[PDB]
Amino acid sequence: MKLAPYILELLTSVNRTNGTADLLVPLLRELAKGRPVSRTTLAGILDWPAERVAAVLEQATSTEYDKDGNIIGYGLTLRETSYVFEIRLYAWCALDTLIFPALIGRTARVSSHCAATGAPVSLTVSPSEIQAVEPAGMAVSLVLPQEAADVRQSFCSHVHFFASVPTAEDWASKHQGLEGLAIVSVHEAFGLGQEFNRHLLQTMS
Repeated sequence: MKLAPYILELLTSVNRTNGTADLLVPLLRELAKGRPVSRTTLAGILDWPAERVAAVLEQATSTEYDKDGNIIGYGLTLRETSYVFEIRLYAWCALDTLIFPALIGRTARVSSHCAATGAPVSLTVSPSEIQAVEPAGMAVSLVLPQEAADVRQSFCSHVHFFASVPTAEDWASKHQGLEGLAIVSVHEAFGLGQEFNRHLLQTMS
């Protein structure tokens, strides 16, 4: 798997803080209800002390909070982005939309616009496959996650959908200052997501 460096670095962003992996799925599953999630609700769901819940979250600097300090964004978010994820929620980046359905056990209708051209793109993402990929040649950009950097800025903001591989490569050609920038087909990107989830689940206690 020549996408192994991306999977390794993705999992690295999770495995480091002892609890992050075990907090992730429960949090996504809640956020998927479409409402803000309090630290005490989360703590109850995880059967953790609040101090532990707060520790893990403190490491996740990109976490989005509402006016009451309820969590509203952690990969999956209630606040509008370029990546629509209907089960109408939003995701931080293209790869998120490919990974989450398996983790939350739902099929999502995903839509966005090509980063290079603005053209509409959509697909349906289930826990096991992607279907109704429009356009058929849809592509995704990847960068290598940068350890300890803000994940939303260093990774998510560079991980897009494109109308086609050639269109994405043209775009990539003008952005070579990004670390480990790579263009893959959306089907390749989904497979990377599957590898990520398969490992993530093993590391969950």
